[PDB]
Amino acid sequence: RVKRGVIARARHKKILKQAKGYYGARSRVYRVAFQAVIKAGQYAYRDRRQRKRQFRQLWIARINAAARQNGISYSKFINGLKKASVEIDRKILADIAVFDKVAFTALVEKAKAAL
Amino acid sequence: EVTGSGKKPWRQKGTGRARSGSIKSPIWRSGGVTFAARPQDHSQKVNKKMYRGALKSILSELVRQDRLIVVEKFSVEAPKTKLLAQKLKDMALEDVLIITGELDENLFLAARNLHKVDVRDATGIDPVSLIAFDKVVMTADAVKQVEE
RNA sequence: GCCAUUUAAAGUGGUACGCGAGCUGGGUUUAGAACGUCGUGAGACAGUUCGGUCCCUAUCUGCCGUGGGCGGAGAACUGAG
RNA sequence: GGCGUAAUGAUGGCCAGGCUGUCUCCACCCGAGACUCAGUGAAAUUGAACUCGCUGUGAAGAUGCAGUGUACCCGCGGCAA
RNA sequence: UGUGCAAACACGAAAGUGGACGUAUACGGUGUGACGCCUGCCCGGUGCCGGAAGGUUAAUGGGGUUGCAAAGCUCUCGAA
RNA sequence: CGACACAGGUGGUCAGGUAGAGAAUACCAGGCGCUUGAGAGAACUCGGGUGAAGGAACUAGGCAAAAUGGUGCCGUAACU
RNA sequence: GCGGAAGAUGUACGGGGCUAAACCAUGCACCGAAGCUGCGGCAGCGACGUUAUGCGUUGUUGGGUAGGGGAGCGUUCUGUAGCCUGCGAAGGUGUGCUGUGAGGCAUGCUGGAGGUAUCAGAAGUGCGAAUGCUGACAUAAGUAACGAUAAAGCGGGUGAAAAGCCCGCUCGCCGGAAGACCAAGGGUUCCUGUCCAACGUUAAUCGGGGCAGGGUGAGUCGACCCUAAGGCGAGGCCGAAA
RNA sequence: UCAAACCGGGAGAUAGCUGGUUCUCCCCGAAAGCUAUUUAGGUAGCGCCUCGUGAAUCAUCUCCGGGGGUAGAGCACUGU
RNA sequence: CGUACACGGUGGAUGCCCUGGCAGUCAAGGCGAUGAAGGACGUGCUAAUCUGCGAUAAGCGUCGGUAAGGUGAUAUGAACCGUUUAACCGGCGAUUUCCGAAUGGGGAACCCCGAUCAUUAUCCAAAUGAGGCGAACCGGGGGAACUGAAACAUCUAAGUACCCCGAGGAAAAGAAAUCAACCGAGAUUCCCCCAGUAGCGGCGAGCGAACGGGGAGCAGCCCGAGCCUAAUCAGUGUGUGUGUUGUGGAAGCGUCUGGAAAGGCGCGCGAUACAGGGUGACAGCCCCGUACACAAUGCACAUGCUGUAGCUCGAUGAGUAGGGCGGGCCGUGGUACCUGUCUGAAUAUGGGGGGACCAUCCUCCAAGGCUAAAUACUCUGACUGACCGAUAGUGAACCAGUACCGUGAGGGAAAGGCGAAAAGAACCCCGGCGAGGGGAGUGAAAAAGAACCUGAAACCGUGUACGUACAAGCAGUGGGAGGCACCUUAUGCGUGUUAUGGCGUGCCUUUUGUAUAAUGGGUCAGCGACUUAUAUUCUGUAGCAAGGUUAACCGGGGAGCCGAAGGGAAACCGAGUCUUAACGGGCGUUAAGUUGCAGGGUAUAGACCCGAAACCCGGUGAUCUAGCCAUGGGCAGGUUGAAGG
Repeated sequence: RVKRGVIARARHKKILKQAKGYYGARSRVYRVAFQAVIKAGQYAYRDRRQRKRQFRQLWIARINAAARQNGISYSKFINGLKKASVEIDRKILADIAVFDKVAFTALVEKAKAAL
Repeated sequence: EVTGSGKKPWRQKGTGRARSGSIKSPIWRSGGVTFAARPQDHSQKVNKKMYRGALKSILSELVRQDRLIVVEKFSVEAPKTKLLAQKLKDMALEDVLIITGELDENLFLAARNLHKVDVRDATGIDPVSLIAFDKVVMTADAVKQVEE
């Protein structure tokens, strides 16, 4: 009796339409959805965030690569940046001492000094 | 009442059958509700005193200033409807159409057209007609009949 | 397993006791019947015996062979493995 | 019901003569086709992905687990794991 | 093996009916099942049938007890 | 008739049309071509016709196949 | 540490490879968890204050199948207030924005007739997973199949087309039979003319196909009539009666 | 269609038998014993999830006042 | 060939509409041997269906109404009729072939007659009845099972299903040898209550009244005689309240959009008449219709009246009451009712009854009979419905109970809509071609062309964006590099898509464990699975408060129920009560509940859906086949060759 309405036949859509990176099926069909996207929302339910503290392997494992060229490295390279000056955080840093033959030394001579 | 064995040959089990319509059978539209307590359809956790008590409290809502007003019995006589709109205008309560309307004796037809008017008699007036959207208006004989 | 005539030798074990979408069916677990045993009995008895059906135009994959193209083509050759 | 028994019985087992592929092993041919071409044109059958190989492991013989290596595309025919 | 028949035997709730448009050199109910040789030991334990001292075998009526009635208890007498 | 223009099933009469041992093959009369096509000398069956030598050795069983298999004369056992 | 130790299409610790880039006895610094600590955003329970389960502060802070509890939005119709619309709505497609979400909302195209918000009540209310029910559809396949009455062929005619419509010749099949006459049954399917969209497992100017007409004129043919096994109705007799 | 007809009818027969049972999010988060029940893959009073009410001060991870006698040990019934 | 989209198609969902259903309500209610219902078959110039009739065949006649238009649904061609006023609407009359329950007899519609039973009987069928049909309801008889008792033989389902006979529009019952709180009630049914009490029951499960009270409706009378006339009977006249149709009936207004408004916007109006429909798109004030008015018919239930006709006296029904035996049935208990066999009274100076038997009170008197009124269903007519909407709803809004299936009983679909009108594809080209369309035309809001509104998904074709014949697989995410393509969301800000690299074993139940060689699904949409009375026990909210709430039926009631003091077997007491000479103890007590709507749960009852074989009843069938019977037909011929003579 009650005409289905904007529910069902309105559910096949509003879904399937969001997978800009769909697959063969899992987008053309619905029975392939709500099971392919069910993994979505989860699988990494609230984890992308993994990268941070994950791929961050470098930036703290390249800092020595930046150094070990104009003196010591990692060991007493970060144990000097917090000694003098305002002490700059290590984010954009330890990532710039690779894509530019400059600034990387603007931290080595900073360190090794006032040690 | 069960049907027992007989009638038409075919393996079938005990199932609610009312006018060839299934009921009281949990696994069928309008069937037994195993999880009892709430034998009906979605209402609200809720009367003997709220329904009736209100049926009384409402009758008291009339004796309030910012409310309705009692009209003489001659009101039921008015055959036309325009006369009502007038008696409601001069009454300074033409905005009562924005409310509703009632009376006594028989159903006052001559007002069943006026804005918001669910005609009803003082005899059987559930809290409903008593005040459409917490507001109303009645007549003389009506009040007396409602008193009891 | 009785056994016969030969054989210089004429071992053994696994492959879901390899192998029935390859075969054969002769055997066992159907409708008849015969027999013993059990039963009063129908009938019964992983007791026996005579007669008794075992299917499919493989799509994919694998392998055995044969070709078309791709690295511009005809002809003649070489050739790791 | 025991014993035994002419003629007959598409009944069960067995031996001889003659003969025969039934077998030890097997060539082609004939009719109607298969392979290709015009026209006419269904029905069965599929969770997804899918070209693996060598070892190891696993209920100790899985392509799909683990470690490496490797893997050109398509198509025709078969015997079919 | 049963039966001379309004029989045995069988069918139907009943009314009626099959076998009888028959009748025992009949018909119904069964075993064996040909032909040939045949054919020996026991009835202690079923079914059917016949006879049968004694034992077993209801209720009514009858007798005794019980109770100014009645329950109840009990005796006696018993076809096929 | 069988769901269909399904090689299934379905009564009677014509059994002297011509050649032989006959209502058997070939052939007048009569009827019909209404049981999808075209090209190439594979592997690959079902149907089919038998093989040099041996010959059932196959096999549950010679299943299958084959063989004797017209007519006339001679001759013909056990058993009953 | 070793002898006691033979078997399966190419053999090695994950590999390279390492006298330690092994192993054994220890130790230190790092990478490395959604771990621990720090910055911006929670839940449940309990405590304090409170009418409050509203806030503020405080202790514990946050994995989960079966199962328990709770919130939620899509939805229809009928209240009361109050609006939008052919300077165009609902619905549909694509897209932007917002909410933890369930969703709301906007734009463009289209549609082109009505459709909502607040508070309130309501409904047979919101759904991918019964060898589920019904209809439709894809891949599979343009793959499988057409076989004792195995006969057609060479010219010609007609036609816009003719390998199977028609003519001639030649070549064959059947003969108790595909011949002739009939029962049952089927039933006009018979004949003529005009056509073919539909039927004929190809095509067809052909048809037992489609359409329109015509055809089956008996006293002696058959029906009609009667009867056999047998059956029925009426009277007679049985709770009652078909 | 028969170790038992077909159709419809009194069946949406009865089953301690199988399967089935579809929207989002948040919090917490098992067990496999006893008595009785036509009861044992079922409930009720109870061992265990959750919610409301009621009462009231321990409990136990500790300590303190009792009961058991197993491992082990020693050496011990009995029988070697 | 992967994926997205674009244009077109397939398909048909969806949105809207719907001349249909479903449900409720009021009114009304039988037909026929003067041969009906139903069916068969005719009939219109053409008509194949449906409907109407029926051979004066979708028609004839009269009266009344009505009206110019008409000749059914199909708006076609031809053509007719009407003012000698038709069509149409209502009533009535005439006619009404043959067959047909027909019954003379036979018979699958065809041929010849009152057949059969029965009454009266001038016994001549001469005069009459029965023999059929019809939705349910009603009365009198016969009478299960599965099932429940989670076994089952009582019991339960049942006195139901089904069967036999019969009446009416209504039946059955009934005037008390009753009831039995009483110096009382007092015909019988039905509704409510009394009771879920008394009672019954392996007293297990379950089963289950009545008296009375409150209502609806009220009516009492007849069988021997005497006498005389208003009960009754026979007959006559003959209604008030009506049925259908037509008459007295107001009303396009303005602007804008459009082909057209029943649009938007502005204004006004009807209402003892605030249903709905139609008219070119949502008009209560356009048309019909709704309240209303009038005339044609049927019914006329009743009453009036004529002739009959009061009234009076006595009595009152034996194989019955009752008893015994064997059963059925009931709530029926030794104390219901009825059937069958046997036995068998008295008699009102008598007898029966008051739920046990027998003597003593009260009531009432059988063994004869009749009797109005008070509810049912729903074919038919009308109305309504917060019902459904054409895979919805009745199977049927389209030929439907039709297509079609089965020997038969029986079973049983699908198919809606162009629009203002008509269009529904003219003309031209191509081609073998009325079977493949460019083009073009049709259009409104037909993002229209013969199953035509809108018109999605699965899906197909072309085309576009982008990968793509070394390529490893959930096919993401974050970081950093590449290019290409687009700048209707200008801002170092994004998309389509992709090369390469680091990771990554569909979804759903069963199970201790399932990604798993456990089970289910090819995909899609729709469909598809937790309710209607009451009773009991708790919980959340709220009014009021030892008072509270009613039920039938009335805005009135308070019956009755629960609570207020309890406890006990009871008597009985009372601060309870059991135990108890007595005493002493056990348990309970100084004020809150009741009445609904909801939320936990519980019992009686089709109370989890679908899913396997049985059982029982009434019917349909042996053109298959099995056996028998009746009537016909068939068996080239050969071989061997007895008895007998």
